[PDB]
Amino acid sequence: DLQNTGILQDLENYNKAWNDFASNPNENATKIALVKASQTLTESVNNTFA
Amino acid sequence: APPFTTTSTVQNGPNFSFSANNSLTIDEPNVDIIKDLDSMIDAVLKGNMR
Amino acid sequence: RSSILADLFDSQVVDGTTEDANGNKVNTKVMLSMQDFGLSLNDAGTLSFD
Amino acid sequence: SNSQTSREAIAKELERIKESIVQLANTSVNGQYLFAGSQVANKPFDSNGN
Repeated sequence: DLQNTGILQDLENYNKAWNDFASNPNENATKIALVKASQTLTESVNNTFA
Repeated sequence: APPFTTTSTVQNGPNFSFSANNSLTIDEPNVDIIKDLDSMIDAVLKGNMR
Repeated sequence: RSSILADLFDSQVVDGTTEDANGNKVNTKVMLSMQDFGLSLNDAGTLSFD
Repeated sequence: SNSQTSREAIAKELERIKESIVQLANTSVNGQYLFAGSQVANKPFDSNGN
């Protein structure tokens, strides 16, 4: 976790994007940025597996 | 039915009313701001204090 | 300020089965007030006088 | 003082009161019509109290 590993940080800022999503769901980018942070999260689970 | 006396002769009333020649109420917990406002304008235009 | 806004133009009422002021035909109640005793309102929640 | 012109005049404040209240009700801060129930993200009202 030199740089707390991406997945745990992907989750973190992803959850930051969540509170942002609470700021304005009508701001679709909150979804997209939120979605992206998980995308790194999930794909990072995927690469570690490999 | 008659006859009656100065002592009030009483007899139990109805279950329901649905439309009525209603008495005039000015007191209620409730509120309807806009319908009130326009109604008071009606009083003002012709000048209803009574 | 809200408290003062209650009292700003205290008044007395006049009555009679008579002709309310014909000037563009008011209809509500006859009064004299601190809007009339030399003093008056201006829009800032402020007073005006002569 | 409430001549019918005055009674209309004084009314014409109420519409502005009505207009303002409608404005602030429909206020789309951060996109949300801040008070469409909890569904603040879409039209809460019209001018006529609907």
